[PDB]
Amino acid sequence: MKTPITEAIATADNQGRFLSNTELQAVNGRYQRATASLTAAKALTGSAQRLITGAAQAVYNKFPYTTQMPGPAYASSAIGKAKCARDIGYYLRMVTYCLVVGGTGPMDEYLVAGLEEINRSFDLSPSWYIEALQYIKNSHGLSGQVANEANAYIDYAINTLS
Amino acid sequence: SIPILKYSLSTQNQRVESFEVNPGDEQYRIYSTDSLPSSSEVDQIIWAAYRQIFSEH
Amino acid sequence: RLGTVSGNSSLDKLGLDKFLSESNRAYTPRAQPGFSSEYEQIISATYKQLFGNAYIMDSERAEMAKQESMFRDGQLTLKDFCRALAKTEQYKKRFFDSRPLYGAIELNFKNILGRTPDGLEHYRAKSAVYDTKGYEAFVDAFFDDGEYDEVYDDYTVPFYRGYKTEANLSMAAFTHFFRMVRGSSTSDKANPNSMQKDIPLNYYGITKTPLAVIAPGAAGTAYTESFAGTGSWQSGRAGLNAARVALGVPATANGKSFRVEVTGYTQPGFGITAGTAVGKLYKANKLSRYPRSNKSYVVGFDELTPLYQRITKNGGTIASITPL
Amino acid sequence: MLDAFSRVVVNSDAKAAYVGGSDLQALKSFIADGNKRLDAVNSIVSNASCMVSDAVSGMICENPGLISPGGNCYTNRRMAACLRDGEIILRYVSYALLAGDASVLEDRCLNGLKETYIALGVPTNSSIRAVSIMKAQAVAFITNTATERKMSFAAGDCTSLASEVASYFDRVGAAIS
Amino acid sequence: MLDAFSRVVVNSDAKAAYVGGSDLQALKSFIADGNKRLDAVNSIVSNASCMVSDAVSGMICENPGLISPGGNCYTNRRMAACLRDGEIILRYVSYALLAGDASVLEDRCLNGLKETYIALGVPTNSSIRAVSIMKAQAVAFITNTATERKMSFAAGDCTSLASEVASYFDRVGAAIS
Amino acid sequence: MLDAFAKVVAQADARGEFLSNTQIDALSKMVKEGNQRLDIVNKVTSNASAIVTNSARALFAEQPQLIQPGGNAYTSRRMAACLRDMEIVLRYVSYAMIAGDSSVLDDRCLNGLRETYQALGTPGSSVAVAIQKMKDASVALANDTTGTPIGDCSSLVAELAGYFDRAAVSVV
Amino acid sequence: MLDAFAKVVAQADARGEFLSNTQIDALSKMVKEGNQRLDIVNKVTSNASAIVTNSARALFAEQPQLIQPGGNAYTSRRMAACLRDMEIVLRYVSYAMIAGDSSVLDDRCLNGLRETYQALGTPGSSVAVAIQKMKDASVALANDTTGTPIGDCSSLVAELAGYFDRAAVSVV
Amino acid sequence: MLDAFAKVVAQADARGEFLSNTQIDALSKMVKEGNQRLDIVNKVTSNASAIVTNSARALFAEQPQLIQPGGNAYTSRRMAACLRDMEIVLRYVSYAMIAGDSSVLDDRCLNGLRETYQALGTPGSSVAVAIQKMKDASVALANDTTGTPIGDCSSLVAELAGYFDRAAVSVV
Ligand SMILES: *CC[C@H]1/C(=C/c2[nH]c(/C=C3N=C(/C=C4\NC(=O)C(CC)=C4C)C(C)=C\3CCC(=O)O)c(CCC(=O)O)c2C)NC(=O)[C@@H]1C
Ligand SMILES: *CC[C@H]1/C(=C/c2[nH]c(/C=C3N=C(/C=C4\NC(=O)C(CC)=C4C)C(C)=C\3CCC(=O)O)c(CCC(=O)O)c2C)NC(=O)[C@@H]1C
Ligand SMILES: *CC[C@H]1/C(=C/c2[nH]c(/C=C3N=C(/C=C4\NC(=O)C(CC)=C4C)C(C)=C\3CCC(=O)O)c(CCC(=O)O)c2C)NC(=O)[C@@H]1C
Ligand SMILES: *C[C@@H](*)[C@H]1/C(=C/c2[nH]c(/C=C3N=C(/C=C4\NC(=O)C(CC)=C4C)C(C)=C\3CCC(=O)O)c(CCC(=O)O)c2C)NC(=O)[C@@H]1C
Ligand SMILES: *[C@@H](C)[C@H]1/C(=C/C2=NC(=C\c3[nH]c(C[C@H]4NC(=O)C(C=C)=C4C)c(C)c3CCC(=O)O)/C(CCC(=O)O)=C2C)NC(=O)[C@@H]1C
Ligand SMILES: *[C@@H](C)[C@H]1/C(=C/C2=NC(=C\c3[nH]c(C[C@H]4NC(=O)C(C=C)=C4C)c(C)c3CCC(=O)O)/C(CCC(=O)O)=C2C)NC(=O)[C@@H]1C
Ligand SMILES: *[C@@H](C)[C@H]1/C(=C/C2=NC(=C\c3[nH]c(C[C@H]4NC(=O)C(C=C)=C4C)c(C)c3CCC(=O)O)/C(CCC(=O)O)=C2C)NC(=O)[C@@H]1C
Ligand SMILES: *[C@H](C)[C@H]1/C(=C/C2=NC(=C\c3[nH]c(C[C@H]4NC(=O)C(C=C)=C4C)c(C)c3CCC(=O)O)/C(CCC(=O)O)=C2C)NC(=O)[C@@H]1C
Ligand SMILES: *[C@H](C)[C@H]1/C(=C/C2=NC(=C\c3[nH]c(C[C@H]4NC(=O)C(C=C)=C4C)c(C)c3CCC(=O)O)/C(CCC(=O)O)=C2C)NC(=O)[C@@H]1C
Ligand SMILES: *[C@H](C)[C@H]1/C(=C/c2[nH]c(/C=C3N=C(/C=C4\NC(=O)C(CC)=C4C)C(C)=C\3CCC(=O)O)c(CCC(=O)O)c2C)NC(=O)[C@@H]1C
Ligand SMILES: C=CC1=C(C)[C@@H](Cc2[nH]c(/C=C3N=C(/C=C4\NC(=O)[C@H](C)[C@H]4CC)C(C)=C\3CCC(=O)O)c(CCC(=O)O)c2C)NC1=O
Ligand SMILES: C=CC1=C(C)[C@@H](Cc2[nH]c(/C=C3N=C(/C=C4\NC(=O)[C@H](C)[C@H]4CC)C(C)=C\3CCC(=O)O)c(CCC(=O)O)c2C)NC1=O
Ligand SMILES: C=CC1=C(C)[C@@H](Cc2[nH]c(/C=C3N=C(/C=C4\NC(=O)[C@H](C)[C@H]4CC)C(C)=C\3CCC(=O)O)c(CCC(=O)O)c2C)NC1=O
Ligand SMILES: C=CC1=C(C)[C@@H](Cc2[nH]c(/C=C3N=C(/C=C4\NC(=O)[C@H](C)[C@H]4CC)C(C)=C\3CCC(=O)O)c(CCC(=O)O)c2C)NC1=O
Repeated sequence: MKTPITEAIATADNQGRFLSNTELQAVNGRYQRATASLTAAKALTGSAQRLITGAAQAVYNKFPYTTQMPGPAYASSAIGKAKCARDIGYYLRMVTYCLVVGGTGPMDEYLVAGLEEINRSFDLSPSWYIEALQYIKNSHGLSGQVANEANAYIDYAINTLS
Repeated sequence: SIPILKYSLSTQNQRVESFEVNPGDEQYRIYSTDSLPSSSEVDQIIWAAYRQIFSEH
Repeated sequence: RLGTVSGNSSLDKLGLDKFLSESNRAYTPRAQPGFSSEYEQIISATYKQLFGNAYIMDSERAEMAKQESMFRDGQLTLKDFCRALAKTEQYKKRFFDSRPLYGAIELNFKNILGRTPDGLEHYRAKSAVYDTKGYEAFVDAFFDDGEYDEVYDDYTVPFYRGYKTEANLSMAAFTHFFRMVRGSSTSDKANPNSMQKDIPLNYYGITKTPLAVIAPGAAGTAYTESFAGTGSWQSGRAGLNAARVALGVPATANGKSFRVEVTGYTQPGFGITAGTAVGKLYKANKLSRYPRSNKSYVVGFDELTPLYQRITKNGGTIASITPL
Repeated sequence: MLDAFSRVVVNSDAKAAYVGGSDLQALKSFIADGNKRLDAVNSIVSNASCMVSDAVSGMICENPGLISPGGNCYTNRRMAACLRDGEIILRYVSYALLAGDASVLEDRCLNGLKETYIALGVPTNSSIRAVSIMKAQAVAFITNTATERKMSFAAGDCTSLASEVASYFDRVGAAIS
Repeated sequence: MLDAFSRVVVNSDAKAAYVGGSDLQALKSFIADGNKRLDAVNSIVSNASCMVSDAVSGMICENPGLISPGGNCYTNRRMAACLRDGEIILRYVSYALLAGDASVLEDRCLNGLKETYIALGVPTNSSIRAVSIMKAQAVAFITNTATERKMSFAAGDCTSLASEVASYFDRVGAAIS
Repeated sequence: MLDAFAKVVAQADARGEFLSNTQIDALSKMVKEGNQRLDIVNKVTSNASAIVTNSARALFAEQPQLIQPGGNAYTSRRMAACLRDMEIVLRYVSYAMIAGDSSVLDDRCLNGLRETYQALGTPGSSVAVAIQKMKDASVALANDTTGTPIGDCSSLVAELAGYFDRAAVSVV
Repeated sequence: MLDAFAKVVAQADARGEFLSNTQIDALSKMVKEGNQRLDIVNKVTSNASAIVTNSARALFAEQPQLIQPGGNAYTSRRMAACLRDMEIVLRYVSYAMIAGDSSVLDDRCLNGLRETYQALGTPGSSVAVAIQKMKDASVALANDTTGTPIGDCSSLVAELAGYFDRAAVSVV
Repeated sequence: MLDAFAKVVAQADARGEFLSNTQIDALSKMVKEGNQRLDIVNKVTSNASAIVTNSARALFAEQPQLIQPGGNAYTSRRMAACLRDMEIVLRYVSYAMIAGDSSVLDDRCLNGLRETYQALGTPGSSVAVAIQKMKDASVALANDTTGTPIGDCSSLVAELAGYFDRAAVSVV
């Protein structure tokens, strides 16, 4: 788990160093943006069921074959649609964990590592999840620097699927 | 049973010492398995082994 | 002294000479009056046997000055006499209250029964009595069972028995038994694997895993590796213990694999020139070369030769070598 | 300890199903072949004194360095123990075949006899040469092709059963290995 | 348990040696001046607890901060265990003198005393500083060189056995070196 | 290696739900006391050897068998290696002070450190005294009001005393 | 590794004992079935990703507690490491199909596999029920009469079952 | 490692004083054998192949178990494993004889030899005869003054044979 605090510890531990004024501004700058990032995590938490089901329908409007084609990898059934809504809820949960810790720690560990082994095995396309995340990027309805923190960790997830 | 051909050394940077106590910025990041890493931090060692022995390609 | 076939005897040099010389049985149905050097030898035998060679002084023996006298007519030995010694403050100061519940259970088997319980279904039957019916039936859960009414008839003294095939415990209970018995110069407290504040076999007694049975008093028997489980479900770490399995392509690449057990290194010893490098003697991050000692390795048969060199040119002593 | 009848229950437990007709078809054919296995193990345990005779007097003619003064079967306690150490391990596989499961062999003896034996000092390659000398000693008896004693069975072919006691005794030898 | 009468019979059974009278002359030298061992044992076991009376008192006069806060013989409980700690090992020295081997101090005492004194933090330098004090304290009753006391002896050279206690005192600091 | 923020995240993911509203203001409490925590480790890194040599000279004056000829920490190759262990645990508690938890502290220092002190034959009760000799000196400068505005920093130095107490337990 | 020819070398090897004539006509029976061995390993490894993903899919259907959050196979790191070990047994069983004995399957893959799983905490009864899906998806794959002229392998399909039940009893 | 000059300095530092003058002329007896140690090395380092051929000539004769089919040293690497192990028990004794103690003998060869033979199954019975077949083979080989003058060397014949029996008891 990389945080700003568990990264400046690690460069202090590389040099045998007591925590100098170099490593006391890397952890101070997390505190001047933990205000704006924890309101964005609180806002995305409350509007989760609007954003999950709205993005699951915006996938199905762009890619209509996924609701039509038979076989278990598609959203053409009841349980096929339930597992797609589970997956965007897994994706949106790791965005809010990154706004708590201030970096891409929890989606590196719990989401990204080992993801391409799944998407090739179970025949799931990575462009089904760009369209789900590009909905959430410009339909969360945030503004200012609260939107700047949520839009940083959303397109980190787009770049590890692209 | 045929020892190696006795070559000669030269002048290099690694066979002297640096006098660098508390080294600042260009440290090349000792990834190690005695620091007891987590399962997301074993993964930052395995990438450093692949980058060292292979290239980044 | 070390020896297996040295004088045809395998376990007298393992540390069980006086636990196999004596039998400690009493010969009269009541203790006769007049002579006080024939039955006080039985009491100070049991004061080291039941307490595990712990120091009972006379300042606490006279605190317990009733419970041996009622044995001399009125109690039986081994069934009632050390049962009365197990209900004391001196028994509750060492094996009940400085330590957890399982550590109080798993030291009581060495004290009372002379064995090690295997798995957790033997820990299930003993700890179903403490949480329901107190401490006095917890101690007397042992004394009225088939495990106690068969091995000793009621006028011997309870010995150690956790090494024989008639004591049908397990094969792993052998391997725990020399973690618990380190010669005849230890105790519950003067034991490095657990002091009075700790618990002896937390993982290994539960999961029935066997261990390296090290002969005590050997060269470099000052070793025990610590515990951290690995994996990401249980959120553990990596780098503390070598594995107990040795599977894969490096299983049978170098032949048959082995598990070595190094006692410990220092800073003088790494160079091949018999000294210390005079300088800053460290790196910049100020750790050792082996930054914690008592480490272990997994190695095949075709690299046992340079690894046995590389331990022994560096100051590391070897506990044992077990194949995997 | 596991049974083969118990083996389909924990198969049906984390699956959280009931018992169907599908996995039931293995066990109902196990019933009618039960007497054939019952005609096997009675001759394993009744010629067991010969199988522990040829366990230890056979392995000692192919390495006599243990009866030498200084060996690991020299004294008459270790002579007595090697007669005794082999007559328990075929008693355990007689239990193991009636359940059918090797886990009763594993938890009772085959978890940790290897870690004792290098502290008891005995060699393991001598042991597996004494394990495998009971292996072909066993599989003659189940088929009735033994030379000097021929016993009463019925007529058939228990070579599925005769592989199973050969499927035990290698894991007897691999445990010491 | 070994002694010098039976040290040879665990030596000669590597040879399977029926003992003709060449090697037995050291045992006939052991029965020759074993009275000087016997006249030293009564010069030890009657003067036994005054060896340990100045052992830790001789230790604490030059190593003073073990009765300090953060010591090892601070309390009455911390000190009286140490006086039985030294009197156990000198009881186990003189078992080996009348036996004739180095058996009893290894197969009971130093089959695990190195891990004992590092489980408690017993300082190994001060737990050989007293035993080096108890080295030369234990030679003077054999020598009759003492400033304070004379034992009724016969006058010969026991210097073969006056350093044999020091040749037991070396391998008590084998593991706790 | 976890943080205080990453410990409450990792408990949420193993339950499989978002962070509650009671957990965000529990962390919004933790960020407004950040400049108190930055002022604590600025006090015990600006005196990061004046703590240590004054804790060594306190202990060596108290316990004299360390410096005795024949001692454990007698010679000058076992004196800097005594001052190495006194300086890395002041380093690694200060890493655990800035993290908010101590899972950096036990895995990078204290996992089996009393087992390596068992192998060297080191008296471990006196090094636990030396951590306690360092513990009160660390809170005497954390409570020092010079140069900072005055407020209440009560439970933060009881957290800092708990990190030294966790270090001093598992070294004996 | 050992195959069937390497058996009777080391089974006579340890007496010097040469090769007797009554054994090798059973071994020249095995080369009559040498062409019915290599089709059959080609039947397994051509479908080597359709036996894995069709049986992990039928594993999580009946056991939803492994893919639920807080389960063993929950995250994408531990889903990929569940499909890794489901294919590892498919390699070392088919290695034992081509060789003639078990002794590369239970020496490189099954020697401590359940005690790997007791240390990690995976349900060792549940890996056996995924393997027994792969047993039924491969024995019923290796009885097709397309691609080969129909031949009775009935003797050679019991050997393919007999290593799939050897991994079914290794992991519990 | 430490040597015979080092232990009377190891008891001059761990005791803690200066030198006694009885500790100085005890080292005169070390150079009363000091030239007489040096030609004793010539009776064992010039006959390195000569002892280890003449001993293993004898050792399989009265003990024919090692050359049996199913014996220990059967393959030629195992028979070469005997010759690399017969000499090092004499090589580190030859390191111990120039040293004057057994510190480097215990450091690099002996500690880790009883259990290493027991894990491999090579017997502790017959690795002591490889001490004993070279024990009498160097009592004769070093007791002759061919090149050096004649006097008393009745000490050091009870020191190199004071090291073989140390290796004999440290392996059985
Ligand atoms: C009064 C000295 C003059 C001077 C010296 C100077 N030298 C260097 C740097 C290096 N010198 C070497 C040479 C060797 N290194 C070795 O290990 C060996 C043994 C094989 C040799 C022969 C090397 C490799 C360096 C560079 C690495 C290093 O820093 O050690 C420097 C440092 C230059 C800098 O700015 O860092 C100095 C100052 N220079 C003068 O001005 C004096 C006249
Ligand atoms: C004043 C302190 C007490 C004391 C300390 C002491 N320690 C050692 C030696 C070691 N300690 C360790 C353990 C670690 N070293 C590390 O770098 C780390 C971080 C990863 C740990 C957990 C190790 C490995 C050694 C040996 C190597 C080394 O020198 O660092 C010593 C030296 C003992 C010796 O025999 O060399 C001392 C003196 N001892 C005391 O008396 C004080 C109470
Ligand atoms: C013929 C003598 C007896 C004998 C010898 C034998 N030894 C081995 C194997 C090993 N011996 C060692 C020990 C050391 N190796 C070293 O390099 C050193 C010095 C640093 C020592 C003390 C080791 C590590 C091995 C294993 C690796 C190797 O083969 O070298 C073997 C082989 C065992 C096998 O079964 O293959 C033999 C046969 N064994 C006897 O029976 C003779 C009495
Ligand atoms: C259907 C999946 C089941 C499951 C799988 C699972 N396994 C692990 C972890 C390991 N498995 C092994 C075993 C092997 N690894 C190998 O490389 C080989 C062949 C050489 C074998 C036999 C090992 C060593 C591990 C730990 C290392 C690893 O692979 O990660 C895990 C945990 C993954 C983690 O990172 O913690 C899972 C989830 N478990 C289940 O619940 C399913 C039933
Ligand atoms: C009790 C006698 C049984 C019995 C047992 C069987 N033994 C079989 C083979 C066999 N027997 C020995 C022992 C004997 N022969 C020797 O050469 C030596 C000395 C080294 C001894 C003590 C050996 C070695 C073997 C071979 C096994 C091996 O080493 O692989 C055997 C199988 C042959 C057969 O009968 O078909 C059996 C059944 N025989 C009986 O019927 C009684 C009841
Ligand atoms: C009791 C009085 C015994 C007795 C015991 C003997 N003690 C002997 C030697 C000895 N004692 C000490 C400790 C003493 N010296 C000190 O400097 C201090 C205090 C700081 C004390 C308490 C030492 C150091 C030694 C010498 C040991 C050594 O050399 O390391 C001894 C040997 C000869 C002698 O001194 O008499 C004996 C016999 N003496 C007795 O006879 C009664 C019965
Ligand atoms: C309790 C441990 C202390 C104490 C702490 C307080 N410091 C307060 C404010 C403050 N501190 C700093 C310096 C610090 N902040 C940083 O970001 C960095 C490094 C980059 C350092 C060294 C600053 C700049 C400030 C003002 C703005 C801010 O809070 O960050 C403070 C608040 C004052 C108040 O209570 O009104 C407290 C309590 N004060 C004490 O007296 C004890 C010794
Ligand atoms: C005094 C000369 C030393 C010293 C002594 C201490 N010994 C302590 C405890 C202790 N010692 C033994 C071993 C002893 N008992 C035996 O049965 C045998 C062999 C037959 C021997 C050598 C044991 C078993 C124990 C623990 C007993 C118990 O406490 O129940 C000890 C610690 C007592 C405590 O922790 O309060 C000390 C201080 N230490 C020294 O520093 C001087 C030099
Ligand atoms: C003969 C084929 C072997 C062999 C036999 C020896 N076993 C010896 C001792 C021994 N064995 C066990 C395990 C035993 N208990 C059981 O419950 C089972 C079965 C599950 C077995 C095999 C134990 C616990 C002991 C020690 C007994 C004790 O200490 O009381 C032994 C030596 C006896 C001794 O050392 O006194 C021998 C000779 N060893 C061999 O060399 C061949 C291969
Ligand atoms: C939804 C947008 C589209 C879609 C989804 C779909 N997904 C699956 C199955 C799986 N998805 C995963 C993915 C993850 N698991 C994780 O733990 C994480 C990190 C938190 C991720 C990203 C996995 C492991 C599976 C398989 C197991 C399961 O049943 O969930 C399916 C089912 C496939 C099947 O074969 O049953 C579906 C249908 N597919 C669509 O059609 C949508 C466009
Ligand atoms: C009271 C004690 C007691 C027993 C001893 C067994 C006795 C027993 N054996 C078999 C019966 C049998 N047993 C065998 C077994 C064999 N035949 C061979 O050719 C091989 C040598 C050997 C093992 C492979 C066979 C082939 C049958 C006949 C098939 C059957 O009906 O089971 C049967 C069923 C038929 C019958 O009634 O005879 C019974 C009851 N059961 C008992 O209750
Ligand atoms: C049950 C108790 C009991 C005993 C202990 C022995 C007592 C005993 N000690 C010695 C005898 C002796 N003791 C010594 C010893 C010494 N003289 C010195 O001045 C030295 C300081 C010291 C040497 C260390 C010597 C030299 C002899 C005479 C030689 C001999 O041992 O026979 C003798 C032989 C003298 C004789 O024949 O009368 C006897 C019987 N016997 C017993 O019945
Ligand atoms: C490099 C890969 C490779 C292979 C896999 C085999 C494939 C193979 N099989 C057969 C030939 C055959 N193969 C089968 C096999 C089968 N029929 C069944 O019902 C089972 C499903 C299946 C066994 C697994 C049969 C029954 C024959 C014809 C009989 C015969 O071989 O004589 C032939 C024709 C030559 C011959 O008859 O031997 C070939 C080339 N050979 C190879 O070179
Ligand atoms: C520089 C390297 C070097 C050597 C190679 C040896 C060789 C050697 N030894 C001796 C000298 C000696 N060498 C011996 C040795 C022996 N006599 C015996 O009866 C034994 C059988 C045999 C041991 C194997 C003795 C006893 C002396 C002293 C002569 C004497 O006693 O008068 C001398 C004469 C100088 C001296 O006395 O030191 C030399 C050069 N010594 C060395 O310093």
